[PDB]
Amino acid sequence: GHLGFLPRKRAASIRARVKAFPKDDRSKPVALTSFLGYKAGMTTIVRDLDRPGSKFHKREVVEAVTVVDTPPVVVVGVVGYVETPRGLRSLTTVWAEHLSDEVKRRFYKNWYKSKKKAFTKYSAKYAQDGAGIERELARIKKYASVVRVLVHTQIRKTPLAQKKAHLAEIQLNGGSISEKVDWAREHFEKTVAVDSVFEQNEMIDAIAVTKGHGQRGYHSRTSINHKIYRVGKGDDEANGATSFDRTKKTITPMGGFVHYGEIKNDFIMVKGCIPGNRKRIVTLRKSLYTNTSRKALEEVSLKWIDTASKFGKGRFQTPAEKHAFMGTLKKDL
Amino acid sequence: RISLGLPVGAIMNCADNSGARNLYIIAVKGSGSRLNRLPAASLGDMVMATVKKGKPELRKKVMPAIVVRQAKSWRRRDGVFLYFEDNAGVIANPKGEMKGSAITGPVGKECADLWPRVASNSGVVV
Amino acid sequence: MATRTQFENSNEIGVFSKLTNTYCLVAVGGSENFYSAFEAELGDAIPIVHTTIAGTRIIGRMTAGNRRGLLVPTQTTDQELQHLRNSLPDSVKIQRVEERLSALGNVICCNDYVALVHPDIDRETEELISDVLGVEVFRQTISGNILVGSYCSLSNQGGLVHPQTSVQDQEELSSLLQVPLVAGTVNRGSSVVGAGMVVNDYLAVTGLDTTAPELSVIESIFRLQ
Amino acid sequence: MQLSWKDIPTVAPANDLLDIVLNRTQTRIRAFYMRKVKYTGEGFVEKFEDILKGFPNINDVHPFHRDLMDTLYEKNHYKISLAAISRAKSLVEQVARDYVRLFQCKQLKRAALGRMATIVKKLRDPLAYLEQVRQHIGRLPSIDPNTRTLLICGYPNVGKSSFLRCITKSDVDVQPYAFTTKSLYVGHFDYKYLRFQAIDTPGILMNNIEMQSIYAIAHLRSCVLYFMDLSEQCGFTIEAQVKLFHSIKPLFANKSVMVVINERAQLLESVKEVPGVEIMTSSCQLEENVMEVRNKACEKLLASRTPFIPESVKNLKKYDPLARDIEAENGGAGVFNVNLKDKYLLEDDEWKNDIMPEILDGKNVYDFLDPEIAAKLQALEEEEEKLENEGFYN
RNA sequence: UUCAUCUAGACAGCCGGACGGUGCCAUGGAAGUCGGAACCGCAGGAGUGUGUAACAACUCACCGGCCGAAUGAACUA
RNA sequence: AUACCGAAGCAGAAUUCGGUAA
RNA sequence: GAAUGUUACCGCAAUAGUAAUUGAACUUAGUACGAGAGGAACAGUUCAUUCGGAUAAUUGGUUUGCGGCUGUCUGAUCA
RNA sequence: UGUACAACGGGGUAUUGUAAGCAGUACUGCUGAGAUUACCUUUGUUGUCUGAUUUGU
Repeated sequence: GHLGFLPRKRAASIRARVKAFPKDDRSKPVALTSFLGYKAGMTTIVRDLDRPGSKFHKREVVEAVTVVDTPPVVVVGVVGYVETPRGLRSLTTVWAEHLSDEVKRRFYKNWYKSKKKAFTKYSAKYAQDGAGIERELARIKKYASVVRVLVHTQIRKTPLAQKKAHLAEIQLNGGSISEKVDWAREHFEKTVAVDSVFEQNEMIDAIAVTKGHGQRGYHSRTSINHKIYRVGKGDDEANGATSFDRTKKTITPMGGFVHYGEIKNDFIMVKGCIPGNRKRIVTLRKSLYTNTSRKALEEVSLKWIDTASKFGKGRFQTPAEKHAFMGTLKKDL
Repeated sequence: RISLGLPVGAIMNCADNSGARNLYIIAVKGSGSRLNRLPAASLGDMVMATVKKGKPELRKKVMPAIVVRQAKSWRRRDGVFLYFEDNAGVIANPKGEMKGSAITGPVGKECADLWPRVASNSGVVV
Repeated sequence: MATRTQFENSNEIGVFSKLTNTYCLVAVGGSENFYSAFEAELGDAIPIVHTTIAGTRIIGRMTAGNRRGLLVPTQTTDQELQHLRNSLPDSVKIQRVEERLSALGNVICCNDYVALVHPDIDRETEELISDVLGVEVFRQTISGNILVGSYCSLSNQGGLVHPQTSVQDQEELSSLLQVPLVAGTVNRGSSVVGAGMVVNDYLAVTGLDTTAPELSVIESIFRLQ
Repeated sequence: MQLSWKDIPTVAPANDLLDIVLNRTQTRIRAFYMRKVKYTGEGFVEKFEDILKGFPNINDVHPFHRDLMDTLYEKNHYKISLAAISRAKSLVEQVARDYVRLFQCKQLKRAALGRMATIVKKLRDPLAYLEQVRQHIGRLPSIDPNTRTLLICGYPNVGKSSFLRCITKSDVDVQPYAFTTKSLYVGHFDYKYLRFQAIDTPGILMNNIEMQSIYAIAHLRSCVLYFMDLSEQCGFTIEAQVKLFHSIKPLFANKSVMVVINERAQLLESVKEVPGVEIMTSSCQLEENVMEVRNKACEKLLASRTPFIPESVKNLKKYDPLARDIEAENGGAGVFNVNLKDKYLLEDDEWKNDIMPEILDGKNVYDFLDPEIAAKLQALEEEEEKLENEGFYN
């Protein structure tokens, strides 16, 4: 057994705690250092191997790729940090004036029984000329060194019975922390898309809690060197609008995703599998730095995508395939 | 990834006109760190076999043998998962100079590409 | 005229490529040494098609044809066939063949005049070859080997048979095929002369290990010089 | 075995051999001493066996090699050193078998080393001789007796030094003195598509070198090309050279002899007295005469539906130094991928990106895909519209 | 602590002289310097090493222009 | 447990030795 | 899972467990070397084996649910 | 007290290949049928939406 991955004690929460960020680039424009989303099932994808010298070089090759259910990231605040001899410390936290019901639920377990006195008087302080809630920005500018944005996911968009919001801190790539806080404030209550941070062929890393076998499993894990193959937009239609297979369909498997994960929002395709099963929230990061190897730098296309259901063994790809061979079906037509 | 299917000593069929009828895989090369679990042959693998039925030169003397078929369903990166007639092999020197002047039956694409001379001596592919 | 090459430190020159008087076919990979010779001897007078057959690197042994056209086996993929049709000019035909055996180069020896095929060739395929290639088809048993193309090589100007070919067979076939025949070797005595070299009526390529006497014999028999 | 030699292991006489084992190796006390003896003795035996096996024996190889070793090193000493090494190994085995057969136990192990050192250290002189001969035998040329060979003999530095250099690839000093070429020289050249080897020797003027050359000439089948000069190179008169050539007369005639020469032309008649020799003028600083001599030596040793050629095919001229240049400009071949688009002969300049759907959600597109199916499109479609007058669902 | 050098120039360090008869066996080259056996004419070995087939050329030990007083070798602790 | 240094008449391949280190 | 303010959310980390591992192919190669066979090499690329984490794209030992097969029988086929 | 919770049959999904009968020509058209469907789905109807304890510088 691995010595580093011991003891095997289970994680304390579904969300995996991120404790490392890709340094701090003082020259890059302001951008998010990571992304948050939810994990769906898995599928299959094939692409052309442009890698030189490979056995399957310049040939179509099948690769296993998972699908991450990514809801839009709506900013709710930002957190500043200051260097100290006792380690990094969060000097001040601020919020985006207004908070959705899902965000308020995160602070409540018996939400229905509670009088729902969530963020309210704080908004009353904001409901004026600003003063303290505006001087906090100046205080952050004066002393802060690294600023982490505070965002939550649109859980109600995800097909999850649990409507409680999930929130985590994300560091800002850009320098000039004044610009960091200015951009964060301007983005208060705004919605951020995947294209604003990640991009196709980027070697992102995945971190999440492992599957529980029902103590084996249910522990946080980090997987690095995973290449994105296509930015997905499940809000629209015809997600399979690739250059090949001009018979546009949807990435959703027949009858919906197995067990759970009926995609109804943005999604992303990532090379290989991801730790943990569906219904688990997964955070994405740029993998610190980008390797210069062809396996990490080369860009890839996409073609065949499997759509047959897995509620059994799998056969039918689309409902329109059932005709001709079955003759008459008086029960239906 | 190389599986652990066919073990040492499998009396696989012979598909060459050298006069051999069966190939007993007495020895398998490439057995390095795969301890505890016995090695296994595979398509295009470097293995040696002794012809059970044949002349004395091929009895008690171990010579390399190249496997051209496996019968057992195998995974492929191309996305195909079919299988064909049966497992087969040929007797050749370590450099691939097959003694048999002709080869019968299909030859796996996995081994044909990595053994140019073996493929050249075979007509049926896949 | 004959060239020297060592594809990826290998010796089977003809396995990874096929050549005719009007077009050239070569395998694909990472090494450029093998592709260098074709440009050196011809530059771009004929299309040097970098292509694979059925996803295999044994393109030379998997394809048979002559100046009048080319044909590919069943296992060739739809993408392969489409890109081959988009690689060859309209003046050159392309054909697909359905049969149990697939290695056309190992099954059929093709020249500009007469095509030699495996004796078990089906009637349909036997008659099909003549139309596209415009050549006669006669079953052949060179050297008493059922797989004539697995080791033999026959250019339009002659025929370099593998060393296992008997003298009587060469004498019988020289006056029947109307072409000269000589038994020799390549790659410093390799018996598979059909894999270690490619030869036509003006161009030839041989492995690095090929000795001077073999090169001279190949040049003289085929009337290159 | 190999005509040349270099794989022979090296020998480090005296302290080095002892250390190689001492440093490696360095009632349970008795067992530990037994284990130590079972390792030191085995190491010594392995070293002795490696020394014996690696070093070839004078009389165990080809008689020509035996003679060559005899004339280079000391004949008797070569066998004496081997006998001494064998005796040392036997004594080591005897010592090991003797042992095989606190205050008191402390002295048990000492005797083994005390006697192994006595056995071994005394072999320094034979070991020194072995090491000395190892260096000389590890660089012997390829004096192959089987392949056709030619030799040259005569007075040293009469222009002979440059003859082999100008006949085949070789570097020979032309400095004039007793023997500029102290040892044998070998050169390889190809004729008639078969290998020919040229070898040279200083000459004969006794000394160990003279006997070595004489025995090499006699044992081998190589022809001897005696060297002379029409001019007076080296300063020796024609009579002295003729007498020296006659000195080699008793054993040179059976090798298909020739003579190469750089009132003057009349005195050479004495050289022609031997019917077997052939004499011709030549020079060591030019190519035509040496090549003629080489060709003559090789000749002497030899006895010991119509074709289709397009005009464009012959129009292009062979390139004079390529894919190497293209991929080199592209930053490498193995590190660079192959390219298809825009290279292969596209059917047309319009559809540069045919993407073949190759999927029908149940079957491959190519199962029925075909071009110019417009006529079928205006006929088959009527089957899905004529249902009004029938209805196949019934 | 013993011996030695003593502005008749201590020791380190630069430049020069380092010659003559001249040598025999190995003869193939060996002349100081691969190996046989050990003089002296006037600060200098028939030679401590480098190196050439060997002379060739540098050299240390010995002296000279040279520097301006402690210094070189072994011991006692 | 593997390799890193210096040496061998170590041309290359290849080999041995003194130190580091398990 | 017990206690310092009640409760809960997001964070820092004193501290401790450490992880990778071996072979193979191209190009530098028939290059430097070298009479000759034989054959360097850095760097740039492509794979698997030893071991570790993952998930089921596929495979694999692994809802009597759909087709029918036997017996006691409802009388009689439908059960 | 809003498609908030949950029942359903439907719909997709997975599975099977000629079921109950009737057309007699000693198995033939309905009939690749009916069918279940603890995975997704909850579209219309329909039911529920109110309890005990404790905490508090």
